[PDB]
Amino acid sequence: AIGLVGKKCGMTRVFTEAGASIPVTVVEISANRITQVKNTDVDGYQAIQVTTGTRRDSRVTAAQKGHFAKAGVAAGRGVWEFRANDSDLEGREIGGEILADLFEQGQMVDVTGNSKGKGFQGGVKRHNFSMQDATHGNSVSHRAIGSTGQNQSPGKVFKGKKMPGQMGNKRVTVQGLEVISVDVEKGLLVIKGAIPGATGGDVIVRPSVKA
Amino acid sequence: MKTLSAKPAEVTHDWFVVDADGKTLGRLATQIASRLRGKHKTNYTPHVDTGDFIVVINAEKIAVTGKKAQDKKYYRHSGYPGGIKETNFTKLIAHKPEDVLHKAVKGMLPKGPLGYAMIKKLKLYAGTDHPHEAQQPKELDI
Amino acid sequence: LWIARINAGARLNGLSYSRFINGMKKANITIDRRVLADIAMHDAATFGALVEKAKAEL
Amino acid sequence: MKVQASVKKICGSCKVVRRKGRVHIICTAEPRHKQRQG
Amino acid sequence: RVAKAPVTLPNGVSVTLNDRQVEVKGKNGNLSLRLHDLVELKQEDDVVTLSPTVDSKEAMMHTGTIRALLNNYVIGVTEGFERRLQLIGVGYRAQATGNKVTLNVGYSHPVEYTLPEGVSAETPTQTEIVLKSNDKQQLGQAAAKIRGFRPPEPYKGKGIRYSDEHVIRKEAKKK
RNA sequence: AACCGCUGAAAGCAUCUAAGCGGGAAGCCCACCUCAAGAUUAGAUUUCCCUAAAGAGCCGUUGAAGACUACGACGUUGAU
RNA sequence: UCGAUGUCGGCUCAUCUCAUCCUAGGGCUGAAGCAGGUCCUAAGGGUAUGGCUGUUCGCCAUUUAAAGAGGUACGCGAGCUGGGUUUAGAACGUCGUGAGACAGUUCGGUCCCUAUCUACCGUGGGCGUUGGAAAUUUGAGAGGAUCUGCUCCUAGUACG
RNA sequence: GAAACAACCCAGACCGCCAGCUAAGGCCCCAAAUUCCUAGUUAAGUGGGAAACGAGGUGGGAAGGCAUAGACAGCUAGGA
Repeated sequence: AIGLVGKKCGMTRVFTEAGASIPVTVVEISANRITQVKNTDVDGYQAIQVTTGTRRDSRVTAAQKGHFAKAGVAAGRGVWEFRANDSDLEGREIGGEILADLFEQGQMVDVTGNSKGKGFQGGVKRHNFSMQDATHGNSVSHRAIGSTGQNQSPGKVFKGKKMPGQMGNKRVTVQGLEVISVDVEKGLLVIKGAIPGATGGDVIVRPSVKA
Repeated sequence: MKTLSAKPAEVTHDWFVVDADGKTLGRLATQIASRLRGKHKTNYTPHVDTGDFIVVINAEKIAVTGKKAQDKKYYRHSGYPGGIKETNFTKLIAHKPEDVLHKAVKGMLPKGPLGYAMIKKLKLYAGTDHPHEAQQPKELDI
Repeated sequence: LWIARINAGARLNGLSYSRFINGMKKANITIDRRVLADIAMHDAATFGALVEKAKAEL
Repeated sequence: MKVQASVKKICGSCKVVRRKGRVHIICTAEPRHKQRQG
Repeated sequence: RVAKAPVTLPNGVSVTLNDRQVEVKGKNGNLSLRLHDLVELKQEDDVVTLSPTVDSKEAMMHTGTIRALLNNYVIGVTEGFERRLQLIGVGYRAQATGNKVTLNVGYSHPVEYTLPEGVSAETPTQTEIVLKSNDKQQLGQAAAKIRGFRPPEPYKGKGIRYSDEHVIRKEAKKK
């Protein structure tokens, strides 16, 4: 149930010999150093804590510097934790190594990332609200919300009403994506799909939960 | 001569254990509610908490009579339209055993800042053990 | 307030308030509930002796 | 079955049985005689 | 009437009551039933006479079922029970291999059924299942569960049916 | 749930039910995704620091982050 | 309620009920199969586009698994519209001597408000969380989502 | 007092009291006062909405018909 953290490198295509174009995305997979192994006895639950990337020393706090030093690993750009089980905590020891070898070609994986942020967005784009008449006497409410409720009964707006607000820039998971190719010497992970976020953003890849 | 209050600095709360194994839910909740309010004390004043700390063990073993285990319904509204939920006494006792007795007692107390303070002294646990041996609570069959 | 204080005091040693007031009435004891609640809350020995006089009367 | 406010035995091979506080009619002779009060 | 009738114990069988838990032992096996808390069980010379605690309609109604269930255990351990199933159909056939019986009635897949622990099935021919068990309850459920895969049809009689079960027959294409 | 049971008495029979044992729906509770300890019951683990420390902020260069914020990166030991 | 609670319809955006339209599970059937008919359970989702008319509706065309019945100030004009109704102009028919009138018709005819509180959608600041700090997190709970066609095969088999 | 409730029930406020008795209504907790006593009924949370009509729920009361010249039910045989 454990995965790895990567960085979105952009999209491309993979051509099959039969003459099909596969829309793929490239995920750079640096070393995932294991910074802590949490178990049911010390933490109440089993998980693996990993780090990847690098940070300069001036940008690493003393508390983090000691957290990494106990593991014996270099400070990464972030710290991510994967919920595991007894079978997953087999060869995973403190300061260990997690490469792209975790995945094999043809395996369905779950990729999570932060979506591109659109900022404040109206109901038309945020919630697929129908636009109102561009002509036919329509006043200054072309992309307006329309009605937001009923009359005196209930005399309020219900909670969860679809309205303008912040769009994107949220955690989003795409399921059922195939691993097109794995290359570990160069830290490659080619995956079929779209992978929420922009180029350069951190993405987490885990084995698919649907199965 | 005047009728004096309890002077919170001068009041002390005593610790007791109630083993809620097989006792009727409401017949016990009234007893706990009175003790949390401090109605058994001669210096009881309704604006000072003169109650006691009650530790309840075996909160999952509390009993209801009749057909109430399958028919007592616990509704709650989440705050969203159509957000009304329901659960049974037996389904709630199997998911949150302390919540059955905590909920009976809460409705039997005053509903206000002092009421919130005196339910904070009800330390109820599902099982035969409680983490309050430091307070040395005395056994109380109530 | 007095009745609740008296009820707690009587129940500490013996009977309830409803049986306490009946006992005081049968013993021709005129002590008001104001004074009784002050005895209960401030001198438990006297209230213990006072309950006994009501308890022997019923 | 027929689920109605009046359930009564029809032919003579019908039984009045109550299960779960509810009155049924069961017939070993005619399956369309099956009734339930409700 | 049922409750007052004593249960006669044959030579092989023996009944022991240990903490409100009747244990019936004999030649076929060991059966046990929970004695209701409103019924007392007393023993005499090779007979079991069980009576209610208090003389009430509810206690006389629960001692009638303990008498009946225990009498089934006595006979069910003395010589056991046996239920017969019949398959009617052009291709309806069943085969019993151990505790698992497979039957091919009309589906796009043979259905596999595993017998409850305590019931055994043997099929002499391919369209007739014979079930044997100690307790009548587990035998009856095993037969009801096999028969529920394809209950008998009212137009041709096809489907698993009990032996000596009256199957209602309806006429197709009437006017 | 409706519905169908097994064994079974009240009620010598019968009976899904009274004791006991089953099957059974896109419905309920989980399971999936997102948020979530202001869950004031404010939880847990790993480190770091305490004669202004550990850090955080201001400021600056800024960003597929963004109304302002917040969030992310960097500030010469540097590709912001 | 007349020191003012804006009328019908449309648009936009909904929320709930179940007396269920589809899908799901069943009993009976004058249930062979395929299709149905009734009644029980079931509200999780889903539940068209047009021509006509101001229309809601209704008729019709073509679909669809289905084109549900309702409540919500006959939901929703400080969200939009303004076709009808219902001002002032004008005309026809009709009534009136007439000024005029018509749940008769016809052509035409100003829709204001920068949001304080509640509510809701987002996004912050403060303080608290038994010294402080950097991170990682458990999950009491909350929300989202929940639809369905067709083809092949079983098998032209069961049934007829 | 009737949850809240001009018109219902109890009762007619001169003022003050940290005195007592009661009315209607009440006495497990919110919330003052009985987890009071005696004999029963209900198993429906009826109590704490709703009828014709239906049912083998359960308790009680006046009578009856049949019965060890074997009554009711079951099973066997006949039912011409």
